[PDB]
Amino acid sequence: SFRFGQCLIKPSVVFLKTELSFALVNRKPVVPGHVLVCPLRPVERFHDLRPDEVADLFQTTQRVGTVVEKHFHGTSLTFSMQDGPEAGQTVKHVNVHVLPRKAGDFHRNDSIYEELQKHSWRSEEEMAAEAAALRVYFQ
Amino acid sequence: SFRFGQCLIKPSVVFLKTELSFALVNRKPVVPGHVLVCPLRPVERFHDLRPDEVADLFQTTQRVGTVVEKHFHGTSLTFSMQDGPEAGQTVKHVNVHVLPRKAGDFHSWRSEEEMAAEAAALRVYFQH
Ligand code: NA
Repeated sequence: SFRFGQCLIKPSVVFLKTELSFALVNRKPVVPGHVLVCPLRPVERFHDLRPDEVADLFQTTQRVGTVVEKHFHGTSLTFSMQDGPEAGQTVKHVNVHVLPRKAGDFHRNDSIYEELQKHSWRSEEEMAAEAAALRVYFQ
Repeated sequence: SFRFGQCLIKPSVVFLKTELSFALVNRKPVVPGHVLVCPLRPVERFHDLRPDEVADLFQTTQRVGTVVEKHFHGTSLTFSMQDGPEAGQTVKHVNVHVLPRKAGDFHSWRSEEEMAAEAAALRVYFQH
């Protein structure tokens, strides 16, 4: 029922839906709690978004980061958007990466962008369990 | 004089100011056109920003990203925010990293005038 690029996202992996955005759990997370926030409209490039979509996309991203930071016991967050083919985008749909960070997770803080640019899978039940847990934070 | 963490930024290196945000050039760019977008209010963590500040900050980031992609002849952009110490934050102030990207780009400070030159160039793009 949800669109992510050329693929249909199962609802079970989505834990937030706004008027214009939505957040989903990752099939291959770089760290625990690595989630994605996207516009509901499938546009490839960040510059394709209207102003209200930009506001919604990142107000949502703000709320999602604070939730995943607490749930996965992080003390900081990495936000990253790979806006276009030459920045690592695989799925042709604007998406914001939200990663909880803990002291010592990467000995080098700058090696989490190597891992993001290289975007074996988690199970449907494992992903739906994680999303269902995160849903509790938004009521 | 603009405030970025504990640093006072000279206006000469700032190329955009909105009602709630401002953009400045980098003293230590990772690639050509690596710029920074910040709230005018010095808050350390992203969650401390009000909603109107979040919107303004990233509507600006969209504008700034479109400009640096053109000027530095990029074909994509990397947006990145190191929100907190365990995410790499050096300056205790929310800032979005905006980087023009080129095919094959990946696979010790700048001078004031070199930075003031770059800021002067980017300002022209917001003159319409
Ligand atoms: Na910072």
